[PDB]
Amino acid sequence: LRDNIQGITKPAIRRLARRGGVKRISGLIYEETRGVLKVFLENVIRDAVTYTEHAKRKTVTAMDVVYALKRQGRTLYGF
Amino acid sequence: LRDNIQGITKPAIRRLARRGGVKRISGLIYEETRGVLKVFLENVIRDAVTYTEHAKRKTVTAMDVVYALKRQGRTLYGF
Amino acid sequence: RAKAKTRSSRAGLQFPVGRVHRLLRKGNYAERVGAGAPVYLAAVLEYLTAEILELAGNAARDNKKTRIIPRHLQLAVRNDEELNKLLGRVTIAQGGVLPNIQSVLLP
Amino acid sequence: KTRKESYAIYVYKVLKQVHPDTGISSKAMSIMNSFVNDVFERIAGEASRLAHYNKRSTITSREIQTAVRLLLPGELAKHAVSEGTKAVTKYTS
Amino acid sequence: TRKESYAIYVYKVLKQVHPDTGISSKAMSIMNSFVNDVFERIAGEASRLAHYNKRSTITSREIQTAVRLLLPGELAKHAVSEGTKAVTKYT
Amino acid sequence: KKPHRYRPGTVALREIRRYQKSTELLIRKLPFQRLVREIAQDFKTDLRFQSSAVMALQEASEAYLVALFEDTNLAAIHAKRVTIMPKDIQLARRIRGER
Amino acid sequence: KKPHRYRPGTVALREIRRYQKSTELLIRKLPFQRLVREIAQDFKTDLRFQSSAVMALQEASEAYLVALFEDTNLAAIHAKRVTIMPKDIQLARRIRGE
DNA sequence: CCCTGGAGAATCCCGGTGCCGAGGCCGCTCAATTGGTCGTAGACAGCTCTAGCACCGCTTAAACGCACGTACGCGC
DNA sequence: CGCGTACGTGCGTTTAAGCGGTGCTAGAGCTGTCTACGACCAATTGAGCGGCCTCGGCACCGGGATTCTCCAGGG
Repeated sequence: LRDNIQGITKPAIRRLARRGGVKRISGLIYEETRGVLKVFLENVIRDAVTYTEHAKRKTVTAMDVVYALKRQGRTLYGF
Repeated sequence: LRDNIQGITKPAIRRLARRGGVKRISGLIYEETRGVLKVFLENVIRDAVTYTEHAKRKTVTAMDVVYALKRQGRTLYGF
Repeated sequence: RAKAKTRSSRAGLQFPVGRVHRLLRKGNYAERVGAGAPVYLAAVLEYLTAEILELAGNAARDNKKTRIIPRHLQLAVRNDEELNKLLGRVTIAQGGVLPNIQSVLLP
Repeated sequence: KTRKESYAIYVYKVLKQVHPDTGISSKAMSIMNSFVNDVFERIAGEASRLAHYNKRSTITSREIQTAVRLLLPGELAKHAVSEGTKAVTKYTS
Repeated sequence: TRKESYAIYVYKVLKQVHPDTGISSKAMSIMNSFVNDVFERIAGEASRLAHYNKRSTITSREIQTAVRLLLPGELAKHAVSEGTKAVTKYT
Repeated sequence: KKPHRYRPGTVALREIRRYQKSTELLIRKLPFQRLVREIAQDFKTDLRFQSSAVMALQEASEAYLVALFEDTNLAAIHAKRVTIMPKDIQLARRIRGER
Repeated sequence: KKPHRYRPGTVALREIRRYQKSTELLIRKLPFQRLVREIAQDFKTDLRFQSSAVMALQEASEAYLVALFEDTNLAAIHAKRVTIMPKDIQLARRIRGE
């Protein structure tokens, strides 16, 4: 699995900006948003990896991701 | 005790911004900084009041101030 | 009984294993506390203590001081990137902040 | 008088084991005591938090190992894990 | 097996205040997570509060102190008054 | 003859109103899902993810990016601009403490 | 005879350097002490504070305001400015969620 | 209008005082240490079966790209 | 206020997202099993800390100075 950071397409980033009230979207914001999303994912998923490894499980559950987000003060409702 | 919000003098607010590396300070910053400090103090002291009330104590201790700062993600070392 | 050898010396550690185990039991965390859990806790705390003190000692020599005072501890925490992220939400009294100036701020 | 639990002397021996020529003030000592206690509360809170989710009643070395991976980031984590693993192996032996 | 849930109790609360509307399971899971997350926050604060004064027990004052510490403003005094009314009705 | 030719910003506001009232997920499921796998491949080679596990990661990432975009947008008007900039995000993460 | 007449900015940067490497408390003791008692008297009357209790409050408030000023200053250069504004603080609190 | 020499003032290196907080020592006492003993949580072994992984049609809304110009970032 | 470019708008075209389907097995609950493990109980004991003695590192006080900075003169 390579070049999967491009899966977050340009209209998908544009739609995220529109939900946030952004009126104009720069052409250099897509690489920065992908980098921010990659850094944010590299923390939560790695936290869920340690949660999954400690639980004697080899598949990541949404329940483990819930505590992974909660321990960083980003608790998610609805699982 | 009245007009004690002016105890944080303008050079004191000037000195605080100098520690933060602020080049120039506007004249309306001091009134805003006093209000921000008043709001921040109104949350920490009120939390410390409940900590002191829970211990059946009439004087607020330094340990209760630490717990008041710790619960909001602003933990303080040295007290 | 036998000689009362401390668990810190048995594990090659300086932090008290028994105090950590006692605080774990009375700290209201779990019904039982394992044997190796205080040993693991003592090693992590000692390594974190040794890492900052070495950096604080390095900061102490930068300003030519033989005593660790709270500015050195604050300088050691903020200069290290991992200590910065570990203690991002931590306020250190009598330490100030890093003496850094914006590039456009200089004349 | 009353004996108060503190890590005042324990940090001092750690300082001399890595820097036998420098000292430490009491204000810096109290900061180190607060730093040790806060990290102690965070890891033990996390280790208790981990055991509750797995429906486990005891806190083992793996509880602490996962707790320090979640809190300490990156290169600081694996040296603490390596130091932690070395301590348990020395304690068992 | 049996899984603990707060779904049915919220439904009786929902019909008590607004009997003309229902709830979805997707919104039920959000409310179930909401009640559970507040539960650990109040109990964790109450456990921390008992540890500060070397208290081996958690009373109604432990929960009341945690509410005013967590709930801000005029929301807290409602929960304090609601808790006080339930305590008096309990005895 | 000429088309309607909406002015720059008019369709942007319509997209703003549409996505602020609709709860459908903007990021597609599969491209985001494969991004989870390649990120988790660096930590564990033999790892699996549930359908709800990828679901929980997507909503948290979408809400975090929306909240980041809200702070990024507010810095633009603060900086006498209407276009978001990469330096605005870098300011947003640093003020929030996320580097 | 000509006065020195330092231009604005240089002494401010000098004050920045002299106060970033120092650790003395910038806010005076009793003015911060009296502000705490006035605020606390609105919540509960006949309330006392220890000397070290205010010491914990004073250092935490200064560091929070210095960190706020750092984000406030960082907003100024981001907005192509060197002078901080009251709206800069409002943006800083909003991004932090306060 | 820009480059360079000289001097005013805040800052930095250095000698002498000392003092008060830091380092070292004495008990000793209370919490850390030793041994035994069980209830019991936990690691281990076998079953399974329900949900995830891999590939396949398809079709269709989502996405890359190019042409154009006017709101806007940026320079002064 | 002026420049310009680069990002808003719009469809052509493509391309993969997603719905539905099928098959397999990776493995998480589930149930026994048996087994070391830690709370608790006698029994004990040894350095942590309150306190006291000592002592020296840097705050203080000046003294001096390089040393970086601004104002004035020249090309």
